[PDB]
Amino acid sequence: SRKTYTLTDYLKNTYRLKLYSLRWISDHEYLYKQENNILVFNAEYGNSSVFLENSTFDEFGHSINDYSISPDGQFILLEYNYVKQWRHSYTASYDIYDLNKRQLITEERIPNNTQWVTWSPVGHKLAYVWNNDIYVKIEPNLPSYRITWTGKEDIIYNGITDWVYEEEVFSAYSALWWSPNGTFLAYAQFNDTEVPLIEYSFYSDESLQYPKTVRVPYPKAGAVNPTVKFFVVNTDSLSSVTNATSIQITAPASMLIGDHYLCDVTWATQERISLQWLRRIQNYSVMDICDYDESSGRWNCLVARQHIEMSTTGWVGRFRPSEPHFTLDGNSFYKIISNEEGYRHICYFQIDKKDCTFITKGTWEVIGIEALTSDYLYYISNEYKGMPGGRNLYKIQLSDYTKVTCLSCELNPERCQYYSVSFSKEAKYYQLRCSGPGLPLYTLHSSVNDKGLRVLEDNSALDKMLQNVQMPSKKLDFIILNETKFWYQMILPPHFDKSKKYPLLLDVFAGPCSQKADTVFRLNWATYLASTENIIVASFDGRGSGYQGDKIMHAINRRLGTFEVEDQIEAARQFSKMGFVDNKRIAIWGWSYGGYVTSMVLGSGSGVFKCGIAVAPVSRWEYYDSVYTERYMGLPTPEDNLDHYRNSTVMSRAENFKQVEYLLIHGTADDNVHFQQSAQISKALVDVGVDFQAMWYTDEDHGIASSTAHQHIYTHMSHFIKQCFSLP
Amino acid sequence: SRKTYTLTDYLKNTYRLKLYSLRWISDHEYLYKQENNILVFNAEYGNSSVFLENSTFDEFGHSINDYSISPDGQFILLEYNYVKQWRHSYTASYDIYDLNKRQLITEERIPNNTQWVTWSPVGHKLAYVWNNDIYVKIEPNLPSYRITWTGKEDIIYNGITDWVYEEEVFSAYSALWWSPNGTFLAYAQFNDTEVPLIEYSFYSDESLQYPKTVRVPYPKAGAVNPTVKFFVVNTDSLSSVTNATSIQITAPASMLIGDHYLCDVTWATQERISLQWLRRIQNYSVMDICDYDESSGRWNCLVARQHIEMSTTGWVGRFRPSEPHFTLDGNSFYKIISNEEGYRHICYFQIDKKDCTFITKGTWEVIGIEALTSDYLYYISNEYKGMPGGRNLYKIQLSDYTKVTCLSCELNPERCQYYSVSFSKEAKYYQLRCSGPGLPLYTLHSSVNDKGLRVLEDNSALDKMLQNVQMPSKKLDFIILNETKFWYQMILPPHFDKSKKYPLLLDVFAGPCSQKADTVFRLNWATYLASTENIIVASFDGRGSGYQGDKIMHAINRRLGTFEVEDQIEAARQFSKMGFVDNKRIAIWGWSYGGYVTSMVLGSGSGVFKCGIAVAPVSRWEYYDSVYTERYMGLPTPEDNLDHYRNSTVMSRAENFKQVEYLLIHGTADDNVHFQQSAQISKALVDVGVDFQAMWYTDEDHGIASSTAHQHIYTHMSHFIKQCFS
Ligand SMILES: *[C@@H]1O[C@H](CO)[C@@H](O[C@H]2O[C@H](CO)[C@@H](O[C@@H]3O[C@H](CO)[C@@H](O)[C@H](O)[C@@H]3O)[C@H](O)[C@H]2NC(C)=O)[C@H](O)[C@H]1NC(C)=O
Ligand SMILES: *[C@@H]1O[C@H](CO)[C@@H](O[C@H]2O[C@H](CO)[C@@H](O[C@H]3O[C@H](CO)[C@@H](O)[C@H](O)[C@@H]3O)[C@H](O)[C@H]2NC(C)=O)[C@H](O)[C@H]1NC(C)=O
Ligand SMILES: *[C@H]1O[C@H](CO)[C@@H](O[C@@H]2O[C@H](CO)[C@@H](O[C@@H]3O[C@H](CO)[C@@H](O)[C@H](O)[C@@H]3O)[C@H](O)[C@H]2NC(C)=O)[C@H](O)[C@H]1NC(C)=O
Ligand SMILES: *[C@@H]1O[C@H](CO[C@@H]2O[C@@H](C)[C@@H](O)[C@@H](O)[C@@H]2O)[C@@H](O[C@@H]2O[C@H](CO)[C@@H](O)[C@H](O)[C@H]2NC(C)=O)[C@H](O)[C@H]1NC(C)=O
Ligand SMILES: *[C@@H]1O[C@H](CO[C@@H]2O[C@@H](C)[C@@H](O)[C@@H](O)[C@@H]2O)[C@@H](O[C@@H]2O[C@H](CO)[C@@H](O)[C@H](O)[C@H]2NC(C)=O)[C@H](O)[C@H]1NC(C)=O
Ligand SMILES: *[C@H]1O[C@H](CO[C@@H]2O[C@@H](C)[C@@H](O)[C@@H](O)[C@@H]2O)[C@@H](O[C@@H]2O[C@H](CO)[C@@H](O)[C@H](O)[C@H]2NC(C)=O)[C@H](O)[C@H]1NC(C)=O
Ligand SMILES: *[C@@H]1O[C@H](CO)[C@@H](O[C@@H]2O[C@H](CO)[C@@H](O)[C@H](O)[C@H]2NC(C)=O)[C@H](O)[C@H]1NC(C)=O
Ligand SMILES: *[C@@H]1O[C@H](CO)[C@@H](O[C@@H]2O[C@H](CO)[C@@H](O)[C@H](O)[C@H]2NC(C)=O)[C@H](O)[C@H]1NC(C)=O
Ligand SMILES: *[C@H]1O[C@H](CO)[C@@H](O[C@@H]2O[C@H](CO)[C@@H](O)[C@H](O)[C@H]2NC(C)=O)[C@H](O)[C@H]1NC(C)=O
Ligand SMILES: *[C@H]1O[C@H](CO)[C@@H](O[C@@H]2O[C@H](CO)[C@@H](O)[C@H](O)[C@H]2NC(C)=O)[C@H](O)[C@H]1NC(C)=O
Ligand SMILES: *[C@H]1O[C@H](CO)[C@@H](O[C@H]2O[C@H](CO)[C@@H](O)[C@H](O)[C@H]2NC(C)=O)[C@H](O)[C@H]1NC(C)=O
Ligand SMILES: *[C@@H]1O[C@H](CO)[C@@H](O)[C@H](O)[C@H]1NC(C)=O
Ligand SMILES: *[C@@H]1O[C@H](CO)[C@@H](O)[C@H](O)[C@H]1NC(C)=O
Ligand SMILES: *[C@@H]1O[C@H](CO)[C@@H](O)[C@H](O)[C@H]1NC(C)=O
Repeated sequence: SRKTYTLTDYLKNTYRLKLYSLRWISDHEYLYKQENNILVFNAEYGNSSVFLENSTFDEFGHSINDYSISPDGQFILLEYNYVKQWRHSYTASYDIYDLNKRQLITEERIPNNTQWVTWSPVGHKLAYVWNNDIYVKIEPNLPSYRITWTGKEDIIYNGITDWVYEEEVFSAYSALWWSPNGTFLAYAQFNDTEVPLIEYSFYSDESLQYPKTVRVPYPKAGAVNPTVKFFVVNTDSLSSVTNATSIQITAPASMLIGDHYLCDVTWATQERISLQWLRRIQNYSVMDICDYDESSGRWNCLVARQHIEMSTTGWVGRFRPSEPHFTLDGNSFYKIISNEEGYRHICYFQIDKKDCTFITKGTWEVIGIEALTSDYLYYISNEYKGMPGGRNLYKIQLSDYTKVTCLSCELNPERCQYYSVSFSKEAKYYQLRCSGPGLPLYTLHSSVNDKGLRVLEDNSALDKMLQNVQMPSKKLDFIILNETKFWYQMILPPHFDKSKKYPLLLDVFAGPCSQKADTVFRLNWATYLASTENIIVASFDGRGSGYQGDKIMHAINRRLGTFEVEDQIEAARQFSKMGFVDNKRIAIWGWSYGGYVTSMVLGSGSGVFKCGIAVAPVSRWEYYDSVYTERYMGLPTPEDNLDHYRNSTVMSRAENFKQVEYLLIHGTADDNVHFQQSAQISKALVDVGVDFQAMWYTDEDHGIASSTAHQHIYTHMSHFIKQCFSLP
Repeated sequence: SRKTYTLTDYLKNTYRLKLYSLRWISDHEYLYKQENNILVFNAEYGNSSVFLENSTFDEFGHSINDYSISPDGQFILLEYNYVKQWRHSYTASYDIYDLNKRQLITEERIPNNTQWVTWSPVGHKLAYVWNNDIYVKIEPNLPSYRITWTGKEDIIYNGITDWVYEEEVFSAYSALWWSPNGTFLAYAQFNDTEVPLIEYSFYSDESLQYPKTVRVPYPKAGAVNPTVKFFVVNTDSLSSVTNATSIQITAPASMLIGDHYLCDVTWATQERISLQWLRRIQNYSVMDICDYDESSGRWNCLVARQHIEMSTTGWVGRFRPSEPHFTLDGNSFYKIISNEEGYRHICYFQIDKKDCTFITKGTWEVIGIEALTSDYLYYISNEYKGMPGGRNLYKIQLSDYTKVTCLSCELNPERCQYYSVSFSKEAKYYQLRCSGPGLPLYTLHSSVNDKGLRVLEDNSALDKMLQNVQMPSKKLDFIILNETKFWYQMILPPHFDKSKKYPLLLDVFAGPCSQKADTVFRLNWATYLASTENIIVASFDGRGSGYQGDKIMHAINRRLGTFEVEDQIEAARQFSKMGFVDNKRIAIWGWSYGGYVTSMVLGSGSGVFKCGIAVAPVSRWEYYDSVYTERYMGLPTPEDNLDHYRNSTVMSRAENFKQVEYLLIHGTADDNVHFQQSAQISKALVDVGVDFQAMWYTDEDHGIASSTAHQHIYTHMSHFIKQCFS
């Protein structure tokens, strides 16, 4: 008896992981939305109270997609008519509800199709973007103040990023930053005038007679990049001057010498802001620390306060320069950077001193700085057990770096080895989120002694259900190649028997700084394959992978499509040597970068793989965006790295595909890795007469995440894999 | 016992059908192009001479893909730098070789990127279109006369057709008609200003960093159509210091009242031109007959002299109203029209008489009028043996309609039941072109006594090769669908045994006035499927088929996606019970309209078909072009036919696809049946949770005819079919 974890179970989300989403409104309380009623909790005792009743907005005439209470808790921003755009961006309508009088504001309302809205960090001021222009509202019911007039569709962006800045630089749509108390409003401006447009059809609903053409300013490798400008305006002078001037903070000269980017902006104090810039050739980065000059009204950035951060073996940062964490007085800060041993650690900076002081160990890395107090600095790292795929919360004593404590390592070592954290406004409390290898466990803690106040969610319900199913196991481990260890993970079928030979599916990504082997617990396609189809699903983090030091991460610098690819092939060999793998049924599949690698492997001539599936794959780097691509590949010019750009394409290996069963899949509306990329792969396979399978997904983007589409692609892929392994 | 006809044989064109493409230059001679040269032949005796050896341009610096000899014989138009556009259209570079001096003309040459060129009908005058404007050269080496100045890319077309006129009306890129003696240059003008544009991406060569977007004025059902104007310019009058004057021929008022089309242009004499207009609602057309007036310089089209052709059961014409054949004095004419019973026959008209006189009749139809002499009217029909799928040349005595003679029926009955013809200028000689059921046979004859002069090409070489391969056979027969009989054909495997059970594949098209069951000999995919895979490939012509009368053809009027799909299923149903047909293994595939019908059948819930393949199918008529779609469906408005437009989509049948194995294929650069159509089919199947097989072909259009793609798609489809059949 006891059934297995079926494809339907996966697709219908029968076994759901319960979460405990919380939102800190103060240093002592947080909000917890219950799909109907949003109540506020007292961290100290856990007692609750309804903050906004379930029916408070019925008869609104619109479904509320999200709420956003202002800092002073006097107003709430109701978000509706949501319409996704790219990964983070989206458009929608907004209404402000006065809580002080249980009244909805019906005057000077925020425009329909607003692109972005943000409360000031204090009070209830509003700053929003509409038609690529920035507007500011001092009072919710009063007329807005326009800040920019240069806004222009697909050409000029004020307060919001263009496409590449959203996805690759800021991993965020917003391009404006309120100062801590809300006096100043800093924002960036992007000019995509000279940037080539990506164009693709969008079919929409059946009812559309003529397909629509989507055109998005998008710089492909080597193409013209958007240009950027930074401004700071004083919102306290809006109601006094009629057209408040936006002060521009330019340079650095070392940056203005050529193409560059604005990669980070964080306020240190009420009158101090830091700006990090990056050269197009991303091996050089510069941080400026500018102070408001009350006399000149301008913003000066002393060169003595300018910090250079470069890299000789690769690019700066994992995906971009590290973010700074200033001490309360804004005179010093903490930033993760790779030490002399190529390992990423926290080092302490003084704004006017160029040499920083490292405060963390060695053979492991700090993942991120989570909180800073007058006493300790809280951060997450993978030091525990020397497991690069594990994650824990530590705290180091600011006065004595030799004093480091792990607040999560021992809470429940068997069930929890991967943690994320969420502190209260002042770090008085913090929620710990354990995500594996056991079922997600959420707990609340007071920072005084790190005492565990209580368990917010332990997924006991789920646990009961899963004991009624032949669930698969997960093995996380390492192999040693060229005297260096490389981690991998396998999702073993129930009742694993090392004596039997199993068909293995190599789940891959292998992009720079990626990590596919961890302690995270997951209920996904692989879960079904192992549980029901008795298939071993493995992942391997080879050269180029991250969180293990630059020696490994920078291994593929300027050489994408090589080691990373070879290591996945070697991994299959290594897994075969373990004796429980069927040499005749080894498959491989990936998505995005995983698709690129899968494809490169499939067309490698290394007869290891029988079949493979590539989803939304990159086929040639000259087709992908500039920021991401050039970071690892440099420029596609003959004086730079053009040769390797051309030698690392998937099309150039078309002939080799005659010896493997291939399945190419791609959404036609993919704005990230354009359908074009697969379009050229199919065409190349056609030119050399190689048969293969294909599937396009109309109007789906890079995520192919529509409910029906999601279920269709996995259902389709299962058939392919089953057939390739002669199952069931 | 010998090899079979394999997929490679087909894809590689191992067994190639020989042809005899001649071009009549007079009433007595013709040109015969070859690989290394061009010869002139004497029809009377068969003797010939070398006109030029091509080696005349061994050092032209360009690869010529076509030659065009002035009717004069004095000049050769050399077409190179070919660049295909749509079905008939394309651009190209041109050079003119003066045969009198045997030298290339160096001055005033034709502009590169010329969209169209045509010699006048008699001398050596040239009319060409460049950048949407018309130009005329009176002498090959002389400066051109700018006829029009309004041309504008994608907006105004002078002398060439827009996408929809090229494809659905004139079946040609040309929109200019020289008068018989080359005095007048008639031409149409198209305004697409308000016509919506279909847009799609073209990826090009791997080296292209950014995909380019193709946009082309294309009216989908109910959209804003391009408007048209007609003009006539006297080429003997054009000055050089003055802009050429173009007289316009407008109306009819019964046409200007609403949307309409110019569907036919036919000169009657040196000074009389006829024009046929069709209302957007294609069940009413009017023919104007206009004569030039020297004193006023205008062209007058006397009312009363116009003829109305309308239909009450459907649309007018098979695809459009037929072309008129005017007598020598242009005072009368013959033209095919639908008689009272719905059959198409030849009707005799007097330019100023309202009713005409049918000179043919019966339950069969005249396919087309091929030649007219004071003595006879030569035409092709399917009267012989009552086989709608057969074609023979006949001649009817203009003095006594009782005397009709079949000129080809008996030449070789066993080998030939399908002919086409090519008469000399004045119909003194004619070339018969047999295309089935046996190997193609080309013969030359003389009209005086209908003597079989000589055999031009008998495909004897090919016949010797095929005798060494196990070729399949073809059975043409019919079934009775309550009262009426409907024809079908089956490509049968070698050594067919009615005792053995074979898998059947229903090859379908079934569009209005289509014919898939005929006596033509074909070397195609089905040949391989039957020859090598022993698969019976059938085809059926049900309600909607052509060449059998309006009762059959107009049955699907305003009702596409109904009777023709149901009948396709009825047929399959009866084939399955035949005994030598494995009812558990019946497939179905088609292209374009066939794709649509295949998809409609597969989503009908018949349970008759196991699997099916749809290539570049139409999914919903609102996505197809206006001229074709509207002709049968009317307008997609609630006052008209919107309801049926909505009830006849493929997506509406998604849920039914769960019971079958479907393969969807479509070229991404399809300008005809937009990739959009299959994108909407896949999306609807996904939304209903139906798994299917798919395959796109980047940068391939409606023909998916690039050499590699052609091979790939058939290779892909073959695997799919045998997989389904095993
Ligand atoms: C609030 O102040 C803004 C800062 O100057 C002002 O910016 C714009 O000012 C003018 C007006 O649109 C723009 O146009 C200029 O026109 C001259 C004359 O043709 C050109 O020589 C010049 O190159 C430019 O085109 C400016 O481009 C623009 N300046 C900036 C920095 O944005 C706002 O218009 C103003 N708002 C209001 C309502 O007055
Ligand atoms: C091709 O066909 C066009 C109409 O489809 C001709 O044009 C005419 O039609 C437009 C409206 O569609 C009229 O108005 C235009 O101008 C006004 C003001 O600039 C705009 O508000 C409006 O939207 C249109 O853009 C024009 O008045 C009318 N043209 C003329 C000259 O009156 C066009 O002329 C025709 N070309 C040829 C060579 O036939
Ligand atoms: C962002 O970048 C674009 C350039 O990519 C800026 O456009 C450029 O603006 C200048 C204004 O100094 C234009 O110059 C002007 O040209 C006209 C002739 O067209 C001339 O008469 C004027 O004297 C002046 O020289 C320039 O043409 C234009 N270039 C392009 C490519 O459009 C744009 O202004 C910038 N936008 C913002 C808000 O920063
Ligand atoms: C949560 O409940 C407290 C009540 O605290 C009580 O006293 C503690 C010692 C402990 O025994 C708790 O379990 C008891 O419930 C509320 O605190 C009140 O807050 C208001 C201001 O909002 C303050 O003026 C009162 O003095 C507080 N009451 C007490 C007894 O000190 C708190 O507001 C509750 N919050 C929610 C969200 O329900
Ligand atoms: C084709 O042949 C004729 C001549 O053929 C001969 O004469 C016939 C009348 C008949 O008796 C045949 O058996 C003979 O073989 C050519 O006629 C000549 O044409 C040229 C002009 O082209 C003219 O100068 C001559 O006077 C004609 N002579 C005759 C006999 O009429 C004809 O030109 C040949 N055509 C080709 C394409 O070679
Ligand atoms: C049609 O073009 C050809 C080729 O010209 C080249 O391609 C064109 C598309 C355009 O980009 C030109 O600038 C290119 O030079 C013309 O033929 C000549 O070709 C020779 C080289 O073979 C070149 O030196 C000449 O400049 C070209 N043009 C002339 C008139 O000399 C051709 O002439 C063009 N059509 C006509 C009739 O002018
Ligand atoms: C013939 O007509 C054309 C178009 O009307 C004339 O060419 C235009 O002349 C005007 C006035 O000089 C220019 O602004 C245009 O640029 C010209 N070209 C076009 C396409 O409009 C031409 O001059 C006329 N020729 C004569 C002698 O009447
Ligand atoms: C030509 O087609 C038109 C439009 O389809 C026919 O007119 C319509 O006929 C129907 C009767 O079935 C009426 O309900 C409509 O009101 C008529 N008007 C229109 C334009 O919709 C017309 O009868 C046809 N002509 C012929 C000769 O059959
Ligand atoms: C927070 O904003 C500024 C940050 O410096 C605070 O200081 C005032 O800043 C303005 C600049 O526009 C100066 O002109 C004033 O003189 C500053 N005030 C003082 C104390 O000198 C400001 O006080 C803060 N505002 C709020 C609302 O907290
Ligand atoms: C071809 O046709 C044109 C027009 O029909 C002929 O031109 C006419 O010739 C007569 C002389 O018999 C004149 O009276 C007319 O004025 C001409 N009409 C026009 C508009 O040109 C032309 O001569 C014919 N070509 C030949 C050589 O027969
Ligand atoms: C970061 O990498 C770039 C690679 O372009 C280096 O750029 C230049 O300097 C190299 C050696 O100093 C040369 O080998 C490169 O050719 C040159 N770049 C170009 C386009 O010619 C840069 O020095 C590196 N930065 C550091 C400090 O290592
Ligand atoms: C937003 O759009 C709706 C519907 O068109 C309209 O009723 C409403 O007034 C609009 N609100 C604003 C802020 O324009
Ligand atoms: C040794 O090199 C790398 C490690 O440096 C290892 O992954 C690889 O498999 C070995 N051989 C080669 C040439 O890749
Ligand atoms: C007659 O045949 C047609 C098509 O062959 C079919 O649709 C119909 O049901 C049959 N009987 C009647 C009464 O129409």
